[PDB]
This record gives sequence, C-alpha cells and structure tokens, in this order.
Amino acid sequence: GWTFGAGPALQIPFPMQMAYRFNGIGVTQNVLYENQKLIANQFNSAIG
Amino acid sequence: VVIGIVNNTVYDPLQPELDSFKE
Amino acid sequence: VVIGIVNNTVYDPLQPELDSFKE
Ligand SMILES: *[C@@H]1O[C@H](CO)[C@@H](O[C@@H]2O[C@H](CO)[C@@H](O)[C@H](O)[C@H]2NC(C)=O)[C@H](O)[C@H]1NC(C)=O
Ligand SMILES: *[C@@H]1O[C@H](CO)[C@@H](O[C@@H]2O[C@H](CO)[C@@H](O)[C@H](O)[C@H]2NC(C)=O)[C@H](O)[C@H]1NC(C)=O
Repeated sequence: GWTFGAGPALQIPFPMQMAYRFNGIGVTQNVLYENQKLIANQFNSAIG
Repeated sequence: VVIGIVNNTVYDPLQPELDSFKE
Repeated sequence: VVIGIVNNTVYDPLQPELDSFKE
C-alpha cells in the first residue's frame, strides 16, 4: 500500500488496500466488497 | 458474496445485559 | 427551528429486543 511512504513496508492484501482507498474518498468498503469483480474488470479494461 | 470471508462469532453486548436483570 | 423538516418515524433496535425475551 502506501505504508512504505511513511515508514517500513507493511504488507496488506490488495482488495483490502483497495477497500481503504475507497473508504478515503467517502464510500464504504462494503460497496467494493461486493463489487470487487466489476472493479477489477473495469481496471483491466481501462489499463488496456 | 464477499470473497475470502471467514467464519467467526461476534459479541452482542445487549444479550448478557437483558437477562441478568429481567431474568 | 429547522426549516424544511419532514414528518417521519425512526426505528429503535432496543424496543423489539427488550420485550421479546423479558415478556
Ligand atoms: C461457515 O459456517 C456455515 C454454517 O452455517 C457454512 O455453511 C455450510 O455450507 C455448506 C456448503 O455450502 C453447506 O453444505 C452447509 O449446509 C452449510 N451449513 C449450514 C448449517 O447450512 C459455511 O460453509 C462456513 N464457511 C466457512 C468458510 O467455513
Ligand atoms: C408533524 O406532526 C406533528 C404532530 O404533532 C404536527 O404538529 C401538530 O400540528 C398541528 C397543526 O399546526 C397542531 O394543531 C398540533 O398542535 C401539532 N402537534 C403538537 C404536538 O404540537 C406537525 O404539524 C406535523 N408537520 C407536518 C409538516 O406535517
């Protein structure tokens, strides 16, 4: 995540980092937690 | 619907508080 | 004092729990 930007690199699974980065913009993590597949497909289509 | 959800129990604070006084 | 406040009802989670087991 961004935990290496402050101190030591502290690992975290990418769905959970994605969840907190959704929490940082206003929405709650549950929207991501049942839209994970759609979010991943949108990310892949955009990066393609 | 959640991927990777594990099985565990939560603790309701009201459950042991209602029956100690009423029952 | 609030302008534009509408009339509605809220739900108390304690209310159905207290009388279900005590009564
Ligand atoms: C968590 O516990 C529940 C128990 O409710 C498990 O649900 C079982 O799932 C299997 C597979 O679908 C069914 O055959 C059983 O009938 C379910 N149990 C009941 C009581 O209905 C669930 O699989 C458990 N999850 C994990 C990750 O262990
Ligand atoms: C919301 O409901 C309350 C219920 O009390 C309404 O208040 C009453 O309004 C009438 C009409 O002015 C008065 O005669 C009553 O005395 C009021 N009740 C009390 C307890 O003061 C209120 O008007 C409703 N608001 C809306 C927008 O419907």
